Amino acid sequence: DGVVSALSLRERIREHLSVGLLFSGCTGINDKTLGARGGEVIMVTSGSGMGKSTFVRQQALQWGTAMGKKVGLAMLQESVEETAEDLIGLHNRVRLRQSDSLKREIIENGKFDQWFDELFGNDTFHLYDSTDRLLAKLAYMRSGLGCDVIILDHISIVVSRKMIDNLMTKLKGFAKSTGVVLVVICHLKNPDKGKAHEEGRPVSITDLRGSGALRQLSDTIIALERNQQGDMPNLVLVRILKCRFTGDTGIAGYMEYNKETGWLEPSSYSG
Amino acid sequence: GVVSALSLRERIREHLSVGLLFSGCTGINDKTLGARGGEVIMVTSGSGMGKSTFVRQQALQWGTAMGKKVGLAMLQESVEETAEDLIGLHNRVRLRQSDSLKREIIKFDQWFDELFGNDTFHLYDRLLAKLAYMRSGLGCDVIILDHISIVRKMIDNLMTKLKGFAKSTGVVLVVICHLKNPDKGKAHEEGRPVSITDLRGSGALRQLSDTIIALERNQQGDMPNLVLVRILKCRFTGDTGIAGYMEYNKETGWLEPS
Amino acid sequence: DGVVSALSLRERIREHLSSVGLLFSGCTGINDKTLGARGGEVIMVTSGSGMGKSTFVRQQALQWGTAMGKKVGLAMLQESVEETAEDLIGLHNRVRLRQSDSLKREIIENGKFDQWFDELFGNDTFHLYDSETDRLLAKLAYMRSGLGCDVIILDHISIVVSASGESDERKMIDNLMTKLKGFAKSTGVVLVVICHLKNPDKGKAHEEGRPVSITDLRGSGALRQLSDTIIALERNQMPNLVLVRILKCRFTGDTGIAGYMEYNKETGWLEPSSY
Amino acid sequence: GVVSALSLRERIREHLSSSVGLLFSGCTGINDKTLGARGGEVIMVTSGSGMGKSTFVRQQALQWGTAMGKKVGLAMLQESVEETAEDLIGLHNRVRLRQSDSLKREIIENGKFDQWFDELFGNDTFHLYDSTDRLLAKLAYMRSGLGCDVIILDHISIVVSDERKMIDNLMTKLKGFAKSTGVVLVVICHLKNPDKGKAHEEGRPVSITDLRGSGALRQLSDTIIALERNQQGDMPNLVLVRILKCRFTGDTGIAGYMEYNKETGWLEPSSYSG
Amino acid sequence: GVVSALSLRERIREHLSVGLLFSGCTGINDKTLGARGGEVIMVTSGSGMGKSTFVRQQALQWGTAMGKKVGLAMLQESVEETAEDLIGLHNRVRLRQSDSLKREIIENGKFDQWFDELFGNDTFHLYDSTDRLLAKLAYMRSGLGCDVIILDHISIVVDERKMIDNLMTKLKGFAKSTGVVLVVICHLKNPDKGKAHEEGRPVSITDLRGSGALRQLSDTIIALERNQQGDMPNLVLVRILKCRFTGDTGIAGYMEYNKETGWLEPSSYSG
Amino acid sequence: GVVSALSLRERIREHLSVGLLFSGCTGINDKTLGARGGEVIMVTSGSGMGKSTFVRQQALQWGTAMGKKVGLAMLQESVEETAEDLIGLHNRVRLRQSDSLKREIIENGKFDQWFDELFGNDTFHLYDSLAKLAYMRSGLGCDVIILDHISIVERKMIDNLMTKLKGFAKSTGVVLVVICHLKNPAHEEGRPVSITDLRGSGALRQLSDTIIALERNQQGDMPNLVLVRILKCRFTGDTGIAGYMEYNKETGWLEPSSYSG
DNA sequence: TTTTTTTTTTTTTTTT
Ligand SMILES: Cc1cn([C@H]2C[C@H](O)[C@@H](COP(=O)(O)OP(=O)(O)OP(=O)(O)O)O2)c(=O)[nH]c1=O
Ligand SMILES: Cc1cn([C@H]2C[C@H](O)[C@@H](COP(=O)(O)OP(=O)(O)OP(=O)(O)O)O2)c(=O)[nH]c1=O
Ligand SMILES: Cc1cn([C@H]2C[C@H](O)[C@@H](COP(=O)(O)OP(=O)(O)OP(=O)(O)O)O2)c(=O)[nH]c1=O
Ligand SMILES: Cc1cn([C@H]2C[C@H](O)[C@@H](COP(=O)(O)OP(=O)(O)OP(=O)(O)O)O2)c(=O)[nH]c1=O
Ligand SMILES: Cc1cn([C@H]2C[C@H](O)[C@@H](COP(=O)(O)OP(=O)(O)OP(=O)(O)O)O2)c(=O)[nH]c1=O
Ligand SMILES: [Mg+2]
Ligand SMILES: [Mg+2]
Ligand SMILES: [Mg+2]
Ligand SMILES: [Mg+2]
Ligand SMILES: [Mg+2]
Repeated sequence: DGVVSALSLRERIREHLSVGLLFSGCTGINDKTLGARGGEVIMVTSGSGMGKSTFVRQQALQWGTAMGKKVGLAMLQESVEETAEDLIGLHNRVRLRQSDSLKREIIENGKFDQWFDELFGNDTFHLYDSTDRLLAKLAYMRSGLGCDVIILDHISIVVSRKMIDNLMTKLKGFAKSTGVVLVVICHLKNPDKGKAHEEGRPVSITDLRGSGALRQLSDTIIALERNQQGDMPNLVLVRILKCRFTGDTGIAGYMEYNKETGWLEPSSYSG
Repeated sequence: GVVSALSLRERIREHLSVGLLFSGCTGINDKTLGARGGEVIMVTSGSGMGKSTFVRQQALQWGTAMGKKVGLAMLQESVEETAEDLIGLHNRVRLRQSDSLKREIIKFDQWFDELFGNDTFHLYDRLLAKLAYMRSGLGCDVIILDHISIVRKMIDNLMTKLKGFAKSTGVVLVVICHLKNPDKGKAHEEGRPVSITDLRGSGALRQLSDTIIALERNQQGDMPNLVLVRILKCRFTGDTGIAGYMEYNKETGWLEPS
Repeated sequence: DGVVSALSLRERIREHLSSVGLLFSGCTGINDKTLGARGGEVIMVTSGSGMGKSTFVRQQALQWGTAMGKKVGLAMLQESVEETAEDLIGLHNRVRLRQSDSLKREIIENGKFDQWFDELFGNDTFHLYDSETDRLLAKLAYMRSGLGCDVIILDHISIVVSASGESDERKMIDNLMTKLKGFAKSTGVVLVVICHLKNPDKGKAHEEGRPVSITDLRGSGALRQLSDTIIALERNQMPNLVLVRILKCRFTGDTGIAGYMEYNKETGWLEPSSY
Repeated sequence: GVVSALSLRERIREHLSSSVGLLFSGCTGINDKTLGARGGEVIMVTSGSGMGKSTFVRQQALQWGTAMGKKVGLAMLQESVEETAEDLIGLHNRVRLRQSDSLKREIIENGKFDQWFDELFGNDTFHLYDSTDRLLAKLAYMRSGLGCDVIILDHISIVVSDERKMIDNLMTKLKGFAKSTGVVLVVICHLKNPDKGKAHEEGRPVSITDLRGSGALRQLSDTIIALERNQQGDMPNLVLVRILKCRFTGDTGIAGYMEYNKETGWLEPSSYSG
Repeated sequence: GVVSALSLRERIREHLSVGLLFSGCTGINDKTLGARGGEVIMVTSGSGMGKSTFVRQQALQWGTAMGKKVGLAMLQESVEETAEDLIGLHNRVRLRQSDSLKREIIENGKFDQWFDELFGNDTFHLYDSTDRLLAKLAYMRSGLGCDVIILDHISIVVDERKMIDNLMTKLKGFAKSTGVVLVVICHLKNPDKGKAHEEGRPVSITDLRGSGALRQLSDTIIALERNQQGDMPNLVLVRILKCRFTGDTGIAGYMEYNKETGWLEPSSYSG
Repeated sequence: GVVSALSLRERIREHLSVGLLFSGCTGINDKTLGARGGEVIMVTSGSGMGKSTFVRQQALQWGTAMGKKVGLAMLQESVEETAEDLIGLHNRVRLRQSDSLKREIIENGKFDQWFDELFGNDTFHLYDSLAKLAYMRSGLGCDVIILDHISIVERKMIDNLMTKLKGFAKSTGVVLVVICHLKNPAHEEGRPVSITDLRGSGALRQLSDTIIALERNQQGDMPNLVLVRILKCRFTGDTGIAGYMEYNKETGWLEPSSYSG
């Protein structure tokens, strides 16, 4: 029997309480959800063309340089060279992959190796090269590397309803046991009336494909909106949908994109 | 049954002129008349409506004012977290969010032993054998089971087993499950009224229970701290519908009516 | 184990950012925003019915098989191999060969047929295809591996999701699309996809100049999530002034109205307009 | 099976001098921007409920059967076999046969019925079907077995009776039966209910997405012809022909006008200008 | 069984060797030419405008005056009510609206004077209350050998769009190649703006509620209109909406309702 | 299942062996003349405009005054509440609205002076609030059955319910009076309700043999003035105004009036 | 053989 009375728990609470990881850009988030904590499963939601991976790659950068924590990326959507070059271009403030005038410049100038060890000289970042296999690799990332942040790029091609229920229960048990700060990306569904999500429609908590337990086992959900064919396609609206630790949800802040650099930077906007 | 008018003279005379009670929005036990022995109680709402917080408040008010043994089954979190939340709820402090106070109080043992000087509560980290042990060797009068979605026919057999166990013992039992995904319109998190159809797994959950309580609030709205409570079923009374209103009282954490 | 650390990955990046392009034709704004087609992308071209979603594709296939020397493969499933190989001859020779009976017999008589056939198909560049979703991908691999095609065009994806009998069609489109994207990322071939648009709810039709949204892709929601460029064509039947909409650019961020084209009922080329 | 385009020197040649259109009747504005009807060319005809589809297609079947020598097979599902046969006889002899018991009793006693019958069905040009995968099997029995040049189907809404997947599979099968076989295939479908305003039978101009059953009917059809008239208005015999889709040429819009004959049943090209 | 045109040399000659005339108004018979074997006739109006009474009158006229066997399937009311209505409306009275007159006809033995004169030559068949309907109608048309089959209030028989569509397809297939006039009664949906169908709204063809299969499979469509709130609640208007044999639609004529004998007579009111 | 006309030799005479009247306003029996077996009477007004005030009054005048075995199936409340509603309505007092009178009537022995005069001869029946309404007719024998508040009792369900209740009325010899409501707009100011102001679907008016609408202008000059309008009558055809009735606030009753309108 | 969850396409039924 593993039943424990309330009296014989005095030390286990006293040792227990002896904020967490903050966000970068849209500074109303950590003002609202008080940042991520060890043992949380986070969902990032938008449509295609909104820049979910662009948002999460900045968080991968800022939690590996300023915080020094062991950050493990899981780019199931793309290759490791593309995300490595995007990290180099984001840290070095100048857009790398989306320009050809500089790709041949910085390789013959000799400062490629200068930019490489400036950000990968530590043992911080760990990439993944493309269910049971993925979870065994995450267990190796947790044991054999000591990762503190794990980012998972795309969950829909992980499924070739119950296969998402089993996956989300297994991921929640993994984050409960190991206590790793986890970010998991999923997409939105197709609405049947009115505008789509990509033209400035506010996203409700229903809009989760595949199954319905994506909102039942995750600890917080961040959504991003932006009128794509609009008067400005740069201003994003960030919306907290759920928070089990604080509870306060809604519209948090507003960011612009800064097309030369690529940094999601906060913008003042009354309404 | 078909009601005739032959043997119904002395019953109607009773119509002109309970057990454990519920705390907060007091038209619960004014309407369904509290908790009774041998019942199976369901509190089902949307994801994030405060099911666990409401049953945590009721587990507080059924263990101190009544003194009865309270056996929890919090298979969603750990035993220290729900204990810190109960200590902060008794001490009127949002504990697990106030980071400076957590190291300021460590009077910590003073607030611990004040509410745990008895052997009242019994937490938990097969499961029916554990519940039978909590019922026989410990004298529990309230048993709460928070998560049952991972614990059709695989849920129906478990519900038959729980209903037979409750009828055989005679203990107050509260079991929590979630709601299904609505198809058209808004969701339950934006003010949609919950019907008895919306229960995941199967349909025996409404046929083998005794009362169902639902909560609805506008989570993406102006007031995310104003629920509406709805009784959906009560085999003893029958009075269903709107019960009351609770605001969360952010500073403290007590669901208080207004 | 494939958990490659970020420090021991320099050389690969050394052979990555030195060794892109392959510009479109007919319009300039398509090459400004999307910056051409790349090895390993999926470019999707959408329209209504009879709106010219194959004419722009063949006008792009002629420029990418002759003016740049790339080997091009055509999985055309609407049209047989006898018509789409006959439209290209008159297009390069700037006429409408299929829509005219006189010019057909004129190039029969004087012997100009062999001259026009050898000027176009004198180089081993265009590899066609004629017409169950399992053998099509094997034929695409047979085109890419041995023959070595750079731009492969999958015309009319709706036939392999409709003639294939499935109870649930959404998972069929999702699984076909993710296996196709996996093939395109594995072999690194430029891939063009043609799909249709569904029935709208009310109002105008897409064949009457309705401004198309990204959510109107017919069949599933897996079409817009695993494509890298979405380009839409919109006219009003001036039944020849078509506008082009970049609905989703993964690589860059410039989306919106790209440009304007004009179709020629004398030659068959999509010239750019000026408005 | 993949092929290389340098082995195609003998087949593109053979296709180049093989392909000959069948000219429409009733309006010459149809033949100018469609150039007729070819092998492997699914032609859709639609109108409102009872607005003149079967009369038009039966006249087209008469003109393609007795004036151009083309063997024609029909699959009429609305009516009986003897009814459409007597309708063809009465329309070829320029009378109104079935709508008059007096002429039907008149021609059966003086023996001119056999004279009207042998001049049509002497050469054995028409073939009929006696009332869905067995349907295409019998159509291939008609085509590959006998050898008619134009196959007409009517009233496809019986054949599909989740309707959308069924009619999508049916439209793909009919397109595959038309293409790469060598037959013209004529298909008739209906319209759905409108949202607001006036009805399709009261003179509303029909759009392309009004084809009831799916939107998979307008993506696999080559030529789409829509007939529309006002049966309650001042001119209830002035049909308007609207070409909605044309894969071969691309010109869409109003072809012209046709005027139906209240006595002989021959809708003929009128000269009304709006 | 692909049959060529040569094999109909003897069949067409047998097919050349008949419209059943409508009663109540001769304006219907001029632009319909009656009804042949395999001729689906849809009869509609608003709610309570006399769809059952007009079809009951035609069931009377086609049975006792022309010798054609009529098989009714009245589902609005039961068997005894429509039998009393047929007897009272052949004897030109209002039978059910007079308690003393129902009681008198058994005291003087004249009940068999009105039963024998009508129901003796087997010229009628009834039906008491979807594939259990057609299986009995086929027995009504095969073994019994009736000539006009009548179906009342089709909404009892019926997502109710595929159901009414397959029903109308089965009824059309049962009518064709059998040789029977299949009278079918349907209804009309709600109006949207202005006045209602019970106040005399000019009905359109697309108001046949349930599907579009009620206006695309019927050979003849007859609609009735009556302003029961205006000046004359005894003057109905008859509108032919579809005729696949002749091709004339519009106002067929006016019929005057008589509030004494239960009959409606041909009226001569002009607009 | 096929019924010829030869086997109706005596069975039409079997139908010759009668309607059931109405009360309160005499304009109802003038143009409807009652209700036999197989008749459905839809009675409606706005949601809370006094449907049950007239329905239970007719059920009272049919049960204790004309001997007909009235059975209600009130599904808003249980057995005891509507039984005490029948008692307090028959004894002309506002029962469930004042604690003083309910306090005063329980002790002075005027309770069991009221049970044997109404509920003693087992006519009134109720439901334990398909397989039950057949036993309510066969074993019990009650005929005039009322079902209320169909919004708890949105197109397929109401059509299937109305079709099964239509089939329950037919071939039984039973009078099933069903109550429904109106769609939202103002209906509380005397707005003329046509037959199109139903809600749910249009399948209600297709099977309802008789349709009765109730109007009242509770916001004008005299709020206690109501009106009854027949909308659909399949037995006669005469539909329209029954007359005027006046309501009373202190006793809870209504009287037929003849105001000049 | 009997249930539950979930995604995308077309046709008719109703409302502030
Ligand atoms: C946030 C943002 C991104 N962008 C551009 C920059 C990048 O080129 C691109 C980033 O979007 P992606 O991150 O590539 O798209 P996604 O991950 O959200 O969607 P999916 O996985 O389904 O394909 O969008 C803008 O133009 N404006 C913006 O505000
Ligand atoms: C009711 C309410 C709760 N909250 C907080 C309290 C909790 O921390 C959180 C929601 O209550 P929880 O009880 O934690 O939600 P849950 O247990 O039902 O979630 P799950 O379905 O995954 O089991 O939000 C508010 O902030 N405002 C409110 O009005
Ligand atoms: C775009 C365009 C096409 N056309 C003509 C030329 C094209 O050959 C003809 C249609 O040919 P397609 O380009 O093949 O038509 P489509 O691809 O849009 O339709 P489907 O999906 O059925 O294949 O339209 C014009 O006349 N003007 C125009 O602007
Ligand atoms: C077009 C037209 C038809 N008519 C009449 C006479 C024709 O025989 C009749 C058309 O009969 P059909 O052509 O057989 O009917 P349809 O194809 O339009 O529709 P459906 O089969 O679905 O019912 O309409 C005219 O009188 N004038 C006209 O201009
Ligand atoms: C025909 C007609 C009937 N009436 C009266 C007497 C009829 O019995 C009554 C109509 O009853 P029904 O004929 O039964 O009404 P209905 O069949 O058109 O519609 P539903 O079955 O949906 O109710 O109205 C008139 O007042 N004027 C008339 O012109
Ligand atoms: Mg992405
Ligand atoms: Mg919980
Ligand atoms: Mg095309
Ligand atoms: Mg026809
Ligand atoms: Mg009727």
